[PDB]
Amino acid sequence: LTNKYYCPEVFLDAVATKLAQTAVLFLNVEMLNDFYVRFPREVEAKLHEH
Amino acid sequence: DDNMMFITKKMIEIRNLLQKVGQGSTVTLPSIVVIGSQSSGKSSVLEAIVGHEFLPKGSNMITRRPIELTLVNDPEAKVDYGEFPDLGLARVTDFSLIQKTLTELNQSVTDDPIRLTIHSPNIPDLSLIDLPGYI
Amino acid sequence: GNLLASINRNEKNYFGSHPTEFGPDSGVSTGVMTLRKKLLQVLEQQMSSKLNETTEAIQRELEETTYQFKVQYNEQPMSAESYLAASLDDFKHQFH
Amino acid sequence: MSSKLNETTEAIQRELEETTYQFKVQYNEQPMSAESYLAASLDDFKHQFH
Repeated sequence: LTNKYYCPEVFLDAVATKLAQTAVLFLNVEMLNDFYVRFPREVEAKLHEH
Repeated sequence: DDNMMFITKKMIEIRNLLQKVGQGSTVTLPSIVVIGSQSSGKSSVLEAIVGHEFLPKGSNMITRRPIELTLVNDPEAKVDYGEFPDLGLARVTDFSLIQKTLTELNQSVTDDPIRLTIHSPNIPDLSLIDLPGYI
Repeated sequence: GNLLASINRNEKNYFGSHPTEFGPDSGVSTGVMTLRKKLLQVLEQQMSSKLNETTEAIQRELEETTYQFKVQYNEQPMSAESYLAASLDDFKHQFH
Repeated sequence: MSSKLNETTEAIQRELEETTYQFKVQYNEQPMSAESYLAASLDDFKHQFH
C-alpha cells in the first residue's frame, strides 16, 4: 500500500469501493426501509381513492 | 375603535391556550386579579357584578376557589348567556341557575380555579379572576 | 333585567349633585365606563409587554418537545392512518 | 298486450335459461363483482411485492 502514488488504479478503486459501502448503509436505512413501509400504504390509499 | 377591542380578544384566546397546553405549561399571560377587605371585599363583589351584569355573588362564600372570568364581545348575540367550560356545550340563560351552580361549587370547595365565559353585547371582553378577599 | 343600564343611569345622574367636585376633566375619574376603558388600555399594554417573553418561552418548550421527537422515534412522522395501513399491508401479505 | 303477455313471458324465461346455462359452462356460476376482482389482484400484487 505504501506506493499509493505509483498505483493510481488500485488506490482509486479502493476509495470507490469504500465510499460506495458506507454510503450504501445509510442509503438502505433512510431510503429502502422507508420505501418498504410507505409503499403499501400509499398503494392502497391511492388505488381505493382512484 | 374596532381594531381596539380585537387585539385584546385574540390575546385572551391565547391566554386560554397557554393555560390549556399541558402539565408543564407553567407559562402564561397576565390578567386582572381582584382583592378586597371584607367591607372592601363585599364592595368588590358588588363591583364585579355591576361591571357587566348581575351575577350570583357574595352571601355566604367559602371564597376558597378563584373564578377565572373570561369575557367576549358579544356583537350579533342578543341574549345574555354565560357558560362553563368544563360542562361544555351548556349555556345558561338566567343567572339564577348560574347562582345555584356556582354557589354549589362554593359549598363543595384542589384549589383549582373554575373558568367561566359570559357573552353580552354591553360587556367588553376582559379577563379578570376573583380570589377570596381578606378577612 | 336591564340592571346594567340602570346602574349606568344612576352614575350619569349622581355626579350632578356635585358636578364640579367630580366631573369631566376634573382630575378624578369616575363611573363604570371610564374605568372599563382604562382596564382595556392597561390589559392591552401589559399583555403586549409580556407577549415577547411568553412567546420565547413557548418556543423553548416547543424546542424541547421537538428534541425528544429526535431522540425518540428519529423524528419520522406518524399518523394513525399510516399505522393502520402498514399493519393491514402486513396482514394481507401474511394471509396470502 | 294482455294476450301476448303469456308467450312473451315464456320467451323471456327461455333466453334467461340460455344466459344462465352459459353462466354454468363459463365460470361455473360463481358470483363476481368488480371489487372482488380488484382486491384479489391487489393481494396477489402485495404478496409478490413483499
